[PDB]
Amino acid sequence: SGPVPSRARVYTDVNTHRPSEYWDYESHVVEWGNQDDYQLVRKLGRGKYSEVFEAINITNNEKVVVKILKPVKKKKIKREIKILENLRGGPNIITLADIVKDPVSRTPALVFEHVNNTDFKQLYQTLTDYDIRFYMYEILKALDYCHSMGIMHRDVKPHNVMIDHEHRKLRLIDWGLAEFYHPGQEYNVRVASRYFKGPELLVDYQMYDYSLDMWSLGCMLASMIFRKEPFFHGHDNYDQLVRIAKVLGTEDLYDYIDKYNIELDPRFNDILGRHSRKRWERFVHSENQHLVSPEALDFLDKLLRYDHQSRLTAREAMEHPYFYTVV
Ligand SMILES: Clc1cc(C[NH2+]CCc2ccc[nH]2)ccc1-c1ccccc1
Repeated sequence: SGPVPSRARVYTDVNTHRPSEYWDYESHVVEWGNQDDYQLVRKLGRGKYSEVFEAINITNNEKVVVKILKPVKKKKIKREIKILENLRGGPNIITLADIVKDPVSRTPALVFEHVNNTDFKQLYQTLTDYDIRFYMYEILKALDYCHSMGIMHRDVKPHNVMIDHEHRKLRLIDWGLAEFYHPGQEYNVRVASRYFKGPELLVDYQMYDYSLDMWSLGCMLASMIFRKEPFFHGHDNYDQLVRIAKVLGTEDLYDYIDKYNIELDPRFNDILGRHSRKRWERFVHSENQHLVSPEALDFLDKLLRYDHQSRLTAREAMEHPYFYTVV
C-alpha cells in the first residue's frame, strides 16, 4: 500500500493560497546587475555550491558579502534567488542586496548585507547558558518567519548561522537548499549535512515538511549544551540513523516507520541492532553541566523525536520555559 501521507501541522496551505508568482521560481525573471560596483577583499569560505567573499561596495565604501555560485544548474539558482527575494527583510534572514554577474566571466554572484563573524573556536569557550538561549531564540525567529512564508531551509547547521557576538547579531544564511513547502509534495531526501539529517531523510520518507528544520536545530542545541560536536556522529547516511538509534533507541524507531508504513532499506539489516532509549541526563559531565538544566533537557527532548509531526513547531519552541529569561 506504500507509505502513509503526511502534511505540516502549521502553515500547511500558505503557498496554496498565493499566486504562482510567489512560488513558481522557474518563471521568475532575474535581473543581473553590474559587478563593477563591488571589490573583493578576502575569502570567507568555500562550499559545495559556492565561494563566499567579504567585499566593498565602492559606490558607498560599505562592506558586503559576495557569494560566487558554481553555475551547476539554472533552476537551483532561480530557486535560491526567489526565496531570498521572498524572505528579504525577515527577522535574522541574510538580506540579498544585489544580483550581479561579472561582465567577462558571467558567473552568477549574489551580494548580501555584511555580517562580521566572531571566531567560532573563541566563541564556543566563552558562551554561557544565557548566550545559548539567546542565540537559539534568534534562529527560531528566522525559522518561524520562513516557515510562515511557506519555506523550509533544509540546511540548518552551525556553518549556516552567522553570529557577530559584539553586536549580538545573528543571521541564517545559505538558502541554496531551501524549498517551497506544498502539502503532499514528495521531496528529494538528499538535503542537509549528514550530522543534521532528520530521521525522515535517512529512512527515505519524501513527504517531509518544516519540521525537518526543527530536528536540525535540536542537533545544534544538543552539541552546544553538551559540548559534543557533532552530537550524532555518523560516518555515512546509514550509520547516521544508527547513531540516532543509539540515543533515541530502536523501539521508537520501529514505531515511527510503522506509523508512516516506511520500508527500511535492507542496508539497515546488519547495522541497526537493538538499542535502549537513553536518558538525556547521561550526556551531562563536569565540562558541560553549567550549560545543562531541566528546561534545556525538556526542550531538547521535544525537538529530537523520530516522528516529525510530534516535534515542536518553531512557534511552540519560542513559547518553551527554556526561553523565559530571553523574552
Ligand atoms: Cl549556530 C552557531 C554558529 C556559530 C558560528 N558559525 C559561523 C559559520 C560561518 C562563518 C563563515 C561562514 N559561515 C557559532 C555558534 C553557534 C551557536 C550559538 C548558540 C547556539 C547554537 C549555536
